[PDB]
Amino acid sequence: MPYANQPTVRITELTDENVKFIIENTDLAVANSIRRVFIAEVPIIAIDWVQIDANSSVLHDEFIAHRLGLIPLISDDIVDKLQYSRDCTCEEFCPECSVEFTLDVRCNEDQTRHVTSRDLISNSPRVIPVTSRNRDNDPNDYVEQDDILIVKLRKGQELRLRAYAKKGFGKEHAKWNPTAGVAFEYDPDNALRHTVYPKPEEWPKSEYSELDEDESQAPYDPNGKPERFYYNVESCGSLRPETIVLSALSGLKKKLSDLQTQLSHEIQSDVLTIN
Amino acid sequence: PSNKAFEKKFRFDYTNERALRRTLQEDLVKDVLSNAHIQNELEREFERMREDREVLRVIFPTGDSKVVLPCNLLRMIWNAQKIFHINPRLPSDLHPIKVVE
Amino acid sequence: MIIPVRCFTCGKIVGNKWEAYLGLLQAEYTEGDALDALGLKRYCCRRMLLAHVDLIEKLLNYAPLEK
Amino acid sequence: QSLETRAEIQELAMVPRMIVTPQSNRPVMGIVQDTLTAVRKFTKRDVFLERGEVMNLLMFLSTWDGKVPQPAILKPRPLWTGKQIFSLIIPGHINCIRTHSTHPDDEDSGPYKHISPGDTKVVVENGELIMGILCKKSLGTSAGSLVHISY
Amino acid sequence: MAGILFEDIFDVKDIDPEGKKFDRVSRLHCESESFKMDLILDVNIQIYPVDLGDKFRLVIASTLYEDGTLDDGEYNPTDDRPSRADQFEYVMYGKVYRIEGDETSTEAATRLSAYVSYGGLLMRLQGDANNLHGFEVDSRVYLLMKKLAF
Amino acid sequence: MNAPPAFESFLLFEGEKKITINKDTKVPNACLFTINKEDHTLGNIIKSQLLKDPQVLFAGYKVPHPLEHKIIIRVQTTPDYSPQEAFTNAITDLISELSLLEERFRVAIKDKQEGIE
Ligand SMILES: [Zn+2]
Ligand SMILES: [Zn+2]
Repeated sequence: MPYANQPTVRITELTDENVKFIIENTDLAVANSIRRVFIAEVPIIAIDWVQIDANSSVLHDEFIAHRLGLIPLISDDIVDKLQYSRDCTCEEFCPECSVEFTLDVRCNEDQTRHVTSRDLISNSPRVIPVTSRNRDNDPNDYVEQDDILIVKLRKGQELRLRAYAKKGFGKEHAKWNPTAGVAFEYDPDNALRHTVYPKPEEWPKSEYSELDEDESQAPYDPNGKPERFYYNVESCGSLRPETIVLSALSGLKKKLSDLQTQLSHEIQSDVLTIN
Repeated sequence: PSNKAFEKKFRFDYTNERALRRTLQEDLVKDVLSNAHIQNELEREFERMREDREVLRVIFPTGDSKVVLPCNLLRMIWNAQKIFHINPRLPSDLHPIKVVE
Repeated sequence: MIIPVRCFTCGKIVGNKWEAYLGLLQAEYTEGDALDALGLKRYCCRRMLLAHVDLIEKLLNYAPLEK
Repeated sequence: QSLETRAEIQELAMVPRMIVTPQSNRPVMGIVQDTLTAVRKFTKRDVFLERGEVMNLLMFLSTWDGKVPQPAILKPRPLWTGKQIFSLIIPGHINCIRTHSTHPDDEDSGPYKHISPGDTKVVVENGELIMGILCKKSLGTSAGSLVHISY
Repeated sequence: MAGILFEDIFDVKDIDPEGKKFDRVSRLHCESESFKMDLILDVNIQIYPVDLGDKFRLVIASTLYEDGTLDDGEYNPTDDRPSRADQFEYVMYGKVYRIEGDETSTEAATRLSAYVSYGGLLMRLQGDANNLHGFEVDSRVYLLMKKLAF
Repeated sequence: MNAPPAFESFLLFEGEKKITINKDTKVPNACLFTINKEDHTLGNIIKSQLLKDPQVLFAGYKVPHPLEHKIIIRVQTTPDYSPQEAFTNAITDLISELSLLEERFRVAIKDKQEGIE
């Protein structure tokens, strides 16, 4: 339609972790809905079935199962071709809808052993390993760098289990969050008066509020509308930041186009003559 | 309070003070100013009001006007005025005897 | 009982930063600087680690991990 | 466990009939807590709403007429005052002056100080809130609250 | 153009009486150039920054389209009829709820005061030759402020 | 265990339609859409695209209850244009802005940034 503006983007900054950008000339409802997709709708792989062969550790089993689900997983190369479990024709699991992990550790040593993310092995090809320590010429590598201490073991304890990771999205459980956090900010100088400051001098100025380097603090304009939203998406590490954004928009496109097909389905099946 | 004040606010005068009497407020009632019977019946009404005022002073010696009663007649008059679109500056259209009976 | 994978409030993974922290405190008495080097910016992620108590260490010491 | 006791309950002890208690002919139940604070804050006549939010509030209302009211400010841009949207919520056309006794003004001699409307005192007419701010004395378990008159 | 009930250019005596105030509303105290009328009016100071010392032109009408009823109003953005008092800078819609004047003795009906309510924002006007246009019923009044003169 | 299975928050049931349209009994050219298993994310944005259109007289949505996944969208248009077509255009236009946003973001990434992969 003629009244659609088609927005604008600017990437301010990009790292292996963060992606920080500005969206301009669009609606808040778009900005807010797109921020919500970054959390909930972007799909990923995380452990979903844990089968415990032997567990002599001082942590109870369901605790091991909890810590273990929550650990992060690379998915970028494979999260797309993977299908959803319920949709897949197979009974239980298969190579085509899930990937398998195996963990086997025993404390035969006199010193306390730690159980870590590297000790967890993918029966699936090393296309989808755990996040830490793989093709890592990584300056983030410090001391142990176990990514997670699944448990500690004293001389005699042992741990054997199987796990099946599956594709799903954050609306269903928090283990599937593809974000470390999501900053969102709009109209930093409070031109539009969406908040009303009592004694405005008592508030600090963000890094976006510099435009009024002065201390005049918030010049008013009532003919304005919300424009130019600032973002900073931050990667949990399990999916690189730009891929989070591109997959979010596509998923949102997929969800919208589908609602259009059902709305079409109303005009095709049960001919739209009710109203 | 004040017997004189009660008399002033409640009594329907007939001597008609030169204030467009009979044609101010009321409409055709200027035509029933010559009625003897209507004068005696309202004068009878005012006679009941002095006697009621006397009994009511015996019932509530303390002098409180707050009593529990049904309907709330005053709010109803307001509901009545508001709906029929009654303009209080426009002249009346009501016969006093219709009211008393 | 051992530091949780991912901070409650937001999600930033945090168990990985525990072993690193005991090393920094041994080196320096700068809890401010220690938390900073680990990258724990915002304080929700910071309370997580700053307020943890590693009970596991006393717990492991019983001889019978066998029952 | 039968239609017979279900009939008896529906007619005698059903909640909506239990509003005004025969103990002291007043509301047993009124608008309480946050909503009560939120009503005061909403009815202050410095509150203005733009087309987008008014429609959403209209949307949450049940027995809405279906017609959208004309905003109390036409230009430069349409705005509805808070009293105006509260006034769709009042059923039919009940009436009551006062029924505020809010801290406001100058008890005993301020209203006589010519009625510079002072906005404090609440007046509703023909089912529309004309002026004032709603509080526990207007909305609460009061003898003359909006809620009592509505019943 | 709408039929005109009242029309005059007013000058502002004060913008903050007693001082109790609020914010995003201001109470004007005014005086008419015909000096036979007085006025009090609340205005949205946030979007229409008025100031003391300058004469503002105000008009009041009960209609917009030609000279007839229209209070059915879903204000309806789609109307394009140039009947509108649209060249005016500030417009408010409301009803008149109360009117007052000496009404007891001989003649009485001396001058007149009218009370109006624009959605909770109040107005008070005093007059005499404006008696044909005042009510304590009938909604549909529009308050137009324009030009702010020179 | 009186808690519902988490998938039910978003998974469509085989005995329920994705969208339903019912006519208003009060005023003409109004319509009521029921969207099942879809929260504020879809609803808030479709409300805004409808408000963006200049021929929409009224647009709004309400999610009747937190615990029940369902939203309703009511729309009212001028006595000339049908509310269904406005809804069709509202998504299609929204599809167009988001596609252009995805295009513009991707090309923006195509800037000589060296950590794109
Ligand atoms: Zn399968
Ligand atoms: Zn955190």
